[PDB]
Amino acid sequence: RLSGKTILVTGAASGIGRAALDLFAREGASLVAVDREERLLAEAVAALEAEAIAVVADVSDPKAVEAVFAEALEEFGRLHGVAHFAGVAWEKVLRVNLTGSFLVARKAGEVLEEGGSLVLTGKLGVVGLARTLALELARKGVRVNVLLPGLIQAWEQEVGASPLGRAGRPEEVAQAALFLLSEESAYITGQALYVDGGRSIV
Amino acid sequence: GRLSGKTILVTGAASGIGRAALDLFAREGASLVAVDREERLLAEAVAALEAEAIAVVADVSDPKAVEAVFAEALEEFGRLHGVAHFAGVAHSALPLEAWEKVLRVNLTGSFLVARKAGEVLEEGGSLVLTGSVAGLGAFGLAHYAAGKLGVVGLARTLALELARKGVRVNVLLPGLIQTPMTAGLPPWAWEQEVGASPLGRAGRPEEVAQAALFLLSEESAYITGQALYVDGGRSIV
Repeated sequence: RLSGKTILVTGAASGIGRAALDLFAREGASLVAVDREERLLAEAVAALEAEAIAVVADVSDPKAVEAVFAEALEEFGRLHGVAHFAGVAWEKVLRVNLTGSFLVARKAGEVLEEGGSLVLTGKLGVVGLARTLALELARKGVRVNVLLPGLIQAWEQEVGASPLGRAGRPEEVAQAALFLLSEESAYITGQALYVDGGRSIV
Repeated sequence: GRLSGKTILVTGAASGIGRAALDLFAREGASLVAVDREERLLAEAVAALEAEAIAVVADVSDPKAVEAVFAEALEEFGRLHGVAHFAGVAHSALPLEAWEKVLRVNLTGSFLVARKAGEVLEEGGSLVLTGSVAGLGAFGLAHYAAGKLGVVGLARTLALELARKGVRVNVLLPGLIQTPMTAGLPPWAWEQEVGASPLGRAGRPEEVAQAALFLLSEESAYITGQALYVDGGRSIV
C-alpha cells in the first residue's frame, strides 16, 4: 500500500508515531523518523525491517525543520508523504505545537511532489491551516488532510471515553494515516477526520 | 483480503460506483448480497464476479422490499458485517420539481436501509451511507457542513444510538464522479464542476469504492459519525 514511497514522520518516538513507523514499514515505505527524544527514537528505528533514518530535531525551530527536510531529500531523493504526529506532542505547549504544525506544513508544501500527501494532527487552528494549504497546494496535486484522535490508550473508566465504550489504540490512528497517505485516497483533500469513537459528535 | 470472512450488502450495486464497489469488495474476500432495481443490469454485474454472491431485485424505498432483502441476506449467509448504501446517490446525474422528488425518495431509502441495517448488523459492524456534494452552492454546503439535517443528521443520530451495540455509522460524500450516466452531461456543466474542484479533475468510481472499503474494514474500527468528502476539495470553499 506504500511500496516505492518515502514518508517523513514527526513525533515518531511517541506511542502513535511508533505504531505508524511499524505499519508504514510493513506496507513497503521508506522512512525518515523525526523526534526531539534522541534515546527512544534510536530504539524505535533500530527495530524496523525497512529502509529508515532517524533525525533528532525540534520541529518548532525553523532552522531544524529546514535541516530535517534537506536530510530526507539527500537520503531518498524524493518525498511522497508527511505524517505530522508532533502536532499532538498546557497553554504554552499548545502554542508551540501550532508553531511546529505551521513550519512542518509549509516546508512539506514546497518539497512534496505531485500526488503527494500531507497529514497533520490536532477556519482557525490546525484545521484552518490544513484547509488553507489544501487550496494553495492543489495546483501541485498535493493533498492536505487532518487527523483528530480522541482519547488514545481502570478498564471501566475507559468505557466513558466515547460512545463506542472504549479508548482508541495508537495502531488505529496509524491506520487512518495510512489510508490518507496511500493512493486509495487520491481525491480527498481538506478533510478533518476524527478517530475518536464518536466523542466529538456534539 | 481486507474484507475476508465478511458479508457485505450493497445497494445501488448495478450503478457505476455500486458496481466498482462489488468488484473491489469481491477482490478483497467479501461475500456479497448485491441489490438494485434494474434486473438485467444487476444480473450481468453479479455474473461477472468470481465471489460468493447473490443478486436481489428490490426497490429500497419500499419498506417491505427492505425487510425481504435483509431476510434473504441472513438466510443465505447467517450473519451480516457491513452495508454500503450506494442507492443514496441513485440518479445523481439526473427541473427543480423532478430534482426534489429524487432527493426525497433517496432520503426515504436511506432511512429504511439505515434502520434495518441497525437492527441486523452485529457488534463491530459498519453501515456506510451516501450523499452527493456535486453541483452545490453556499447553502447546499452549509446544510452538509452543519451536520444537523438530511443524510449527515441521520448518520450522526444513528451513530449515537448504535454505538452501544458496537455498530459504526459514517457517510461518504462523493463530488463529481465519472460514471457512464455522466457522459450525457453538457460539456459546459462538466467543466463548471471540474473548475470548482481544487484538484482540477473528476473522481473515479473506484476511488469512492476505496473510501467505502476503508469505512467497512477493521482499519476504521474506532471511526463513527464522520462525513468523508471524496470531492477533490470542492466543499472547502
